[PDB]
Amino acid sequence: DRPQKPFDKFFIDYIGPLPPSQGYLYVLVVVDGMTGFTWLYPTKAPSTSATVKSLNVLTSIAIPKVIHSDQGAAFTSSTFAEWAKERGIHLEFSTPYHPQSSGKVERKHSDIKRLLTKLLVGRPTKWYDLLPVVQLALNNTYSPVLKYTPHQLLFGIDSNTPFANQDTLDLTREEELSLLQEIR
Amino acid sequence: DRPQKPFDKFFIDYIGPLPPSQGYLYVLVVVDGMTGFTWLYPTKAPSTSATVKSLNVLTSIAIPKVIHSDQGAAFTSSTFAEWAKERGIHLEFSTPYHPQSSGKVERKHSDIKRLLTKLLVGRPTKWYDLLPVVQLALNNTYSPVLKYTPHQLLFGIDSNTPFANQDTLDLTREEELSLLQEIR
Amino acid sequence: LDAELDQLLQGHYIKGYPKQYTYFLEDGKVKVSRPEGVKIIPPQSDRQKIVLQAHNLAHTGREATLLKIANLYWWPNMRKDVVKQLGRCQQCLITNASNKASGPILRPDRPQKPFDKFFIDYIGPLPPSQGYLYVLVVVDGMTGFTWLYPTKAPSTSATVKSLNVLTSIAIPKVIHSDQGAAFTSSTFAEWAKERGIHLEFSTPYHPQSSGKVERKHSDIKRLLTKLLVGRPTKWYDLLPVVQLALNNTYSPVLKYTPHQLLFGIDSNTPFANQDTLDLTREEELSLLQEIRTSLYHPSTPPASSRSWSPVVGQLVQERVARPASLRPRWHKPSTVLKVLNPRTVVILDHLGNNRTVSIDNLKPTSHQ
Amino acid sequence: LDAELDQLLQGHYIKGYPKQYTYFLEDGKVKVSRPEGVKIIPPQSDRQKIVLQAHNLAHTGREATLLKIANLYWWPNMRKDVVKQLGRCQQCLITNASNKASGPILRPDRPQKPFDKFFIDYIGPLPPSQGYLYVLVVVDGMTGFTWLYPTKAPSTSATVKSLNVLTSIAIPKVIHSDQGAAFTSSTFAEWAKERGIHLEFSTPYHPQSSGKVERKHSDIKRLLTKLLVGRPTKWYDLLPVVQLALNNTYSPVLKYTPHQLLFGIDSNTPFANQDTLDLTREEELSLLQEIRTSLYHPSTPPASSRSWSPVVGQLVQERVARPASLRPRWHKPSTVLKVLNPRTVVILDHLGNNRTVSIDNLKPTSHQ
DNA sequence: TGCGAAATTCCATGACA
DNA sequence: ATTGTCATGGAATTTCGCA
DNA sequence: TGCGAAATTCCATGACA
DNA sequence: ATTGTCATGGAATTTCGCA
Ligand SMILES: [Mn+2]
Ligand SMILES: [Mn+2]
Ligand SMILES: [Mn+2]
Ligand SMILES: [Mn+2]
Ligand SMILES: [Mn+2]
Ligand SMILES: [Mn+2]
Ligand SMILES: [N+]
Ligand SMILES: [N+]
Ligand SMILES: [Zn+2]
Ligand SMILES: [Zn+2]
Repeated sequence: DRPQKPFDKFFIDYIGPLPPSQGYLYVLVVVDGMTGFTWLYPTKAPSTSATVKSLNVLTSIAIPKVIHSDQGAAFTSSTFAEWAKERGIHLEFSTPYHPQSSGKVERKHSDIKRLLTKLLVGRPTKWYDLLPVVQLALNNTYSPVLKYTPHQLLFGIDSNTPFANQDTLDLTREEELSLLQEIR
Repeated sequence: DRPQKPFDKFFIDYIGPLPPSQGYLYVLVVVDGMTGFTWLYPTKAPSTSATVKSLNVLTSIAIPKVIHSDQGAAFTSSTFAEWAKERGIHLEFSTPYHPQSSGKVERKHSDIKRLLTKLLVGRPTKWYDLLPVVQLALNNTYSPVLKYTPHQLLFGIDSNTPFANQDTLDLTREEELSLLQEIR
Repeated sequence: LDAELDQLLQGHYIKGYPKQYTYFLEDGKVKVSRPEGVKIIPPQSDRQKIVLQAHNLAHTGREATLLKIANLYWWPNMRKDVVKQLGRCQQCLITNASNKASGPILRPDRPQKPFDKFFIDYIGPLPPSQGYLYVLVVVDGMTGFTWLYPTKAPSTSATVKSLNVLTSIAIPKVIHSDQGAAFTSSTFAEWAKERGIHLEFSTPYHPQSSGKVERKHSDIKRLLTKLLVGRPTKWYDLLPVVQLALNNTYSPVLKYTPHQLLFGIDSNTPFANQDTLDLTREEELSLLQEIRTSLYHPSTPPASSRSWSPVVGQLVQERVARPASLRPRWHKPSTVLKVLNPRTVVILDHLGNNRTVSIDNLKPTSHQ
Repeated sequence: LDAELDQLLQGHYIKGYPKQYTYFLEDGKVKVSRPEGVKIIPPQSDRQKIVLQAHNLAHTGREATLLKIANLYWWPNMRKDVVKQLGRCQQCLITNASNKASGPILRPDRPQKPFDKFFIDYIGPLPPSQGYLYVLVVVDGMTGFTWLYPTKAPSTSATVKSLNVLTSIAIPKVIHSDQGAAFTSSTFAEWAKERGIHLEFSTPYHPQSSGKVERKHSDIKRLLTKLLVGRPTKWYDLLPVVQLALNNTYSPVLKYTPHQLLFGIDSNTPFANQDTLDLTREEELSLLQEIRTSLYHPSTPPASSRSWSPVVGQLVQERVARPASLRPRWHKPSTVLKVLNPRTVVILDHLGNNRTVSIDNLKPTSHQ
């Protein structure tokens, strides 16, 4: 079979609800399967229309062959199916109750959750403005498996923000407290 | 001595008062000595300022070396003298009580008076609009002395209105009556 | 045509399909292994649709459209099909710019005599001066002698008033103007007809056609500007001075002033020429007649390497006069009925109208 | 100088006065009988005044000024005196047009890598669409990849909002823009400084300097126009489609699309190229690095026959930006301090300011 | 090689400001 | 403290398909 | 004729619309 | 149912002044 390439498959999923940030409550996470490159879109709801609007932005830059998701209602609607069909995108779904398909992707999901927790200490409603910072960190994070950052694999060049990732990889005490205080 | 030329000498004089025509009461008559070419300007008064205003129009086209006039107040004022001096025009005056100097010019004066009388029958206040017609007739009138019209001598070409002069050369009965009715 | 593709599969020769290649079937598609890689050969009946789809992505020209198609497909003479659809895409025809230059300008003979032809035009609006905003400019074509009249509007009534004053001096055979409202009104037509004056009109939106007078705007505005440096722009009182100054200015290619060309002798202005002081007026006029016939006449410049010239029956498109934002710059194709001269044609619209237009405001329709 | 004219009258030789002519006195004036006729020779001390008077009639150039003077006068080297006064007439210097063309354009190297340099600019105002009036256009200089953002105003705040979205993907080394208000504000400078982005500014009123992005306006507006034919101009909803279409369009001189130059492989768009399907990503990227270094680079065209190039110390004049009606098109002379390159210089005004300007907005001051 | 047709490359023209 | 660009479609040139 | 300086003529450039 | 023009000022070319 043919080697894996950027745009073969985008894995998508919702993260949230998060504290309200400029009206927004969720992040739609899109990860390119081959490169690990991540795109983040704030939404007000985990709905088909929010997904379509966000993905209309992404697909004005690049269209995947396949989108992979869990069986979230936003993704299994006939509207989303027609949206995909219009663009020649094949929709692939994980079986119900097995929503986790790719480890590379799941690692990105926990990286995102961890980076948000670290950045949002003392400013939980400020994540909207911080999305670019998160995205840059993820995409300039060296992959020990692939031996490159997602930026290098997507664009074939080094980046101008090579040290965008300052993740210590575990939460500190104060970071775990701020997360604890938020739920309380 | 050198041969006579257009612009050597302009003879000027007022004709009027005439019946009011669009506020105007006099005609300043300017005749080029050499060619006989005539320029007519309507004025509200036989004054220095009316003369200067009319002659500012004419002298934006051609400036004479000499202006000749009678001793009318409009022409003998210090203001008119300064106007002439500014433009390098020499003012020449006929002696008082001998206001008629050039026969060629005086013939033009009676041609004008006669043409106006003929044209103004039944419409004495309409001469303002008729000035162009009068001027064209005069300037396309063959001179038996010079053997050309003033148009031909000024421009060195034939004219596009060769038959502009339809002057019968004496007043008819009705023409003499309309002149008589105007004074009465 | 699957029948055509049928013979090909069983090894027979069809014209246009180079015989040195292997034409196989795979996934129910006819394919060929070409030097660049494997391509699908679609049936004849599929090809117009494929061209249309590639072209419509960004409404691209020949090569850009072809590069898309060739990613997937191969067939004989693909560009021939590309060009056929480019020639039929109305959106592209009316939006794209021409890449062919107009043929070289004409230099019409100078009119023979003063008063043969006046060119008239308006300058403005200018800064208000005593309530005046415009200048009517009248240029004699033979001499270049120029009369200026301040007006409040570029209107027929103001044109008529000014010209009644000017034509007191003499009546011209012809008045040439552009298609401004002042000049195309029935009132102006009547005025001219009363006086035996023939009215002549430029083709629309083509100031070059009135170049004799348009060029004068430049000298008039330049002199006004110079005289107004460091002062309020009170140009009304300067018009008569500017008129006189310019009429007595030498043109270096001519070595005469418009005044000299009109009268044959300088009036009492500064630095008057004195060379004919000893001649009689008749001799002076005889010298004038000769000077007038021997003025420099410029000739047509060479054609640029990719110019075009109109031909009866050719499809051409007229420039849209004042195109709206995001609207096409060209009208729909029309046909050349008559070539008046190499720079001027009569066209028939798609809506049946006869229009006389400059080739500078036409493009030849692309792709035949 | 009557002393000089004295020796001449009594038959002695003075340099400059051809000895083969008879120099007589008449009416208290020195005269000479020259082939053209008799002329007055004024004393040296009268000559500047005479030149000034002839020149001032219509503020004429060399030959036209000379022709007036020569009607009355003769002296040695009259044009030398004419040119001296033309070089001193401020009114003419600041009003007259240049007759020398700029030297030939530079073609700067394409930036080496994607994200090395963005060119940014606004299109608009356009017809209102969902309340939006402008498009921010961001062009990557290496790839030509282009992002479009609808905005309500060509402002810093809207520029910042759009660029916070774009730079989520990557941060550029350099942003090049013109001197529009959105880009020159301290707020935009701060935004860039926070992100380690160097801001680079065109010389003023010189869109060519941002030619990479200005040229994109044309393709964007042309495609919008085509898609809107026969419909209301609802362009807002079309921006994303136009962005995608143009990024996937081949440039014929390149034979690649901006998308391909950026990513090295087509995404799932119509007519996707398939030539690297059997390569690994590392091999594909290696092919990409090579494709990027070998793109066509245009060279400087030849100089036109009468162009000029700046020299340190040369007197030059800057074009007036938005000249008022009947006001000069040029500033007062200034001096070239530094030649940055043959097309760009630093000048010192008469009012002591250092300005970096394009030679397209300069003329060399006439008559030395 | 050598011919005629097809493909590709050249590049003037115009348009973005 | 900087700098023109490039889609377009006929024409010119080169390559292809065959002998 | 032949030389060097001055005069004249040429003409690209830009600007009027 | 008509159509480009021409001031400008360096450079190229021609003429002048003298031998
Ligand atoms: Mn989920
Ligand atoms: Mn997850
Ligand atoms: Mn009197
Ligand atoms: Mn009398
Ligand atoms: Mn007009
Ligand atoms: Mn701009
Ligand atoms: N002609
Ligand atoms: N460069
Ligand atoms: Zn199209
Ligand atoms: Zn001046």
